[PDB]
Amino acid sequence: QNDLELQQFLRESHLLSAFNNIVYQDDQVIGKARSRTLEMRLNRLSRVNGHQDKINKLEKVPMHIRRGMIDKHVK
Amino acid sequence: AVPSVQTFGKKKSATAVAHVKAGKGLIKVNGSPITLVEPEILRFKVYEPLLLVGLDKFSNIDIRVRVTGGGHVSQVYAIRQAIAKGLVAYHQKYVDEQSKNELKKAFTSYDRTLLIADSRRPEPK
Amino acid sequence: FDRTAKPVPVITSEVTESLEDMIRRRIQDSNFDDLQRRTLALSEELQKAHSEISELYANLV
Amino acid sequence: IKDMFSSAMEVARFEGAQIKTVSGIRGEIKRALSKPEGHYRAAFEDKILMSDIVILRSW
Amino acid sequence: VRKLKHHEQKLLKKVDFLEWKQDQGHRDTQVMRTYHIQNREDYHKYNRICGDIRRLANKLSLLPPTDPFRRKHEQLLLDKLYAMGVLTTKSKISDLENKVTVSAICRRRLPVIMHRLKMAETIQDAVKFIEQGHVRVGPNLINDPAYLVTRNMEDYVTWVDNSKIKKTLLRYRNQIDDFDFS
Amino acid sequence: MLRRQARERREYLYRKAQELQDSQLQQKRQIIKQALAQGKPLPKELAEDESLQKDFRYDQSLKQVDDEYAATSGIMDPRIIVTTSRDPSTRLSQFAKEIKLLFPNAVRLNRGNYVMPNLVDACKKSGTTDLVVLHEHRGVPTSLTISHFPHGPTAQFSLHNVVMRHDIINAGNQSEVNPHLIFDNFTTALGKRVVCILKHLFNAGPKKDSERVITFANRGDFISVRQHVYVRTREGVEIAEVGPRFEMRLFELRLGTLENKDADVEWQLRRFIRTANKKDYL
Amino acid sequence: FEARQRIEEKNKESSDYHAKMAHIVNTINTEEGAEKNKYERERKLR
Repeated sequence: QNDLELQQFLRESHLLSAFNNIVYQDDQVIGKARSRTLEMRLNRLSRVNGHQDKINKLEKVPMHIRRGMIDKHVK
Repeated sequence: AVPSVQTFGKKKSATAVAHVKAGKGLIKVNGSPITLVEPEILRFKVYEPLLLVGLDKFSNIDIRVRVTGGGHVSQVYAIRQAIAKGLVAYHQKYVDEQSKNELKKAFTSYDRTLLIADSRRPEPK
Repeated sequence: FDRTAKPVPVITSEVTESLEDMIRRRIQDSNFDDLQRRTLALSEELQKAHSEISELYANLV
Repeated sequence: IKDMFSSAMEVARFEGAQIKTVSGIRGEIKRALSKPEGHYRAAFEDKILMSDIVILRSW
Repeated sequence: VRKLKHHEQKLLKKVDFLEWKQDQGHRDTQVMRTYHIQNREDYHKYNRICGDIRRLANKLSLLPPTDPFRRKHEQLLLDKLYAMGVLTTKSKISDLENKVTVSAICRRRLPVIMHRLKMAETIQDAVKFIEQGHVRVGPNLINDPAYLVTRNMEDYVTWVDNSKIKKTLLRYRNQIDDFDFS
Repeated sequence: MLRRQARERREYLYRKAQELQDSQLQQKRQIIKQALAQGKPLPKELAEDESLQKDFRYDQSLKQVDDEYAATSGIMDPRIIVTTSRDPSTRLSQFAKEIKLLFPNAVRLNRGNYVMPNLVDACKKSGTTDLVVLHEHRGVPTSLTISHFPHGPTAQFSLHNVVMRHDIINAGNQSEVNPHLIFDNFTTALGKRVVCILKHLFNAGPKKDSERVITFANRGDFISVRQHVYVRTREGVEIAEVGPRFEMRLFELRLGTLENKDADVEWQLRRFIRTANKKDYL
Repeated sequence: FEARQRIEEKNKESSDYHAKMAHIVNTINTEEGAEKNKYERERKLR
């Protein structure tokens, strides 16, 4: 748990599979895996010390669109 | 209006403005006739833009100059540069281009620094 | 009374000698300072990304 | 500056020294003027005026 | 169209005839007004170039950081665009996707440069004097208001010779010299 | 070319002003590069901050000579002119000459009636990298300014305990080979700056065999300079001195050239401060 | 010569004095602050 990199690789296990269908190492990683996983780490580090609304604000989607998305997803 | 043309002459730190307007043929320098431009040895340095091109071209225009700055010899060289540029520039304006060419060939064959600035800009060797 | 400046230091045998021994040590060790006269595979998919971005960059430029 | 000192040997012994004017501006006293005997020149940090009195403390 | 009343506003919540969504804010019309540019297609050509630069910065960003190809290409593209003058500083490398704008390319255009150098009074007069034919860049003169002037040609943009606008400057400052026919 | 030089002055001053405005953004970008590497929480500022986090990919790609010299540090050997004040004296003409011999690639020049703007212009336009103008006091030289030309700094030094080679000893004549340089006890940031000006005034990347070193020893606010020739004996080094010995001392560092007289002032010696004498580089 | 002696002496005397006073102040804060924070830590309880 006090290690810094095994547990990081555990956390972005899923993105790597998703967007490279190995290169877990952060200096051969490429493409949308690189982009999304950087967004991941920054959100975690900022989440421990920022305020809840600004650390995760949601993008703006109109009502019937967002309700439709959540309904399809829950199914 | 009047037909009138202004030119400028320049040696070490002198300056000399010539207004040339069509008139009866007088030449004055700081409000005195040209025949008393002072250092009296170099009066013929001043007369040579007149006597290289004959007097009649100045019989029909009224050239009037003012100088300042510098010393004796520098004001002499500024006056004659301004007069020569004055006469050839008026000739291009208000008579023919051919006579502009003949004037400038006369002054350039004799002494090009009647027309261009003799700038001894330095040299680092 | 006071002064406003330490005055200039008179050059002595001791001062010269200190200076020489500095120089001698730096010249024995030869760590003396000069102005130096300057000079003048990957993976399949990284190679693919490079290729695309180079073609894209050539058209833009 | 004048009549603070009486001879150039005296000024020599005191030169390089601190000095200040009434108005607060500082200076040092630098070289003994030789041709009149008391004076010296001293270089202030701002333009001193004629209505001023330079001083030098000493214990 | 009539400042419609309350019951019908509630029913016609989405109508406007003037400002739609596909007109992105009339951004095009508005920057066109600002720099007095004359072709609809001018704004959208500049946007297609600006779009090229931005997708390229994005693909480079997706390559990994410790990668000398990426480092070389962004350093080289910044120095390209800065020499052209479309972005001002060469340090921050996010300026590719952040501060590269159709408005930046427009303000390197020719009339705006005259206006900035104070050869004009306003961009309408810089355009007007270009179009009447007083401005030159070096030996050859420009009739073309849409000319894009790299920094090193900003050194050379000047008045033409023997224009009446050049004579006015000189006659005012009282330095006409008619041997030049200035 | 006048309009060119002026335009890059205007630009570079601007782009430096930007630099002093983004040192703080430099610092906000360094924090994240620590915290991504070793997992540490971020402050509230960088936490809530989203401009920065949104464009921390590009700036993640981002990452010594002085800046005025960085453009041509190792490429081109300099060209120097060394010139006297105005109506010199016989002793000063000797001093100027042998300074010229001290620096390789220096050309002496006599000033009579060369007004200063014309001297700076003509050097700029001909392309000489820097200019050394020397001031006497009855034979003894007392000042020296050194100024670097494509709009770059001028250091003024005052110079003090002088002895001349030509007037002390005719044991021979100087090597005139690319010398070695020694810069001793220059520590503070201003000290680095003065190292940079003198070092780039010297010549090309000299050989390993050259038996002429030149020492610049900062001892207590006073820069001391000497020339030396040597040999390597089997037990040690035999150093024979040559060239003038004089304590130099810096006392002004303007940013324009030496005509300007209203350029900005990086460092100026202040004598009448309450704690003037206490420190060094003050 | 007397200038060198005077100035060098005076600077040394003032720097040593500064370090002396800082040592007194730092020790007072450290020891007594330990005592006062200990007393207040007790006091909040009872």
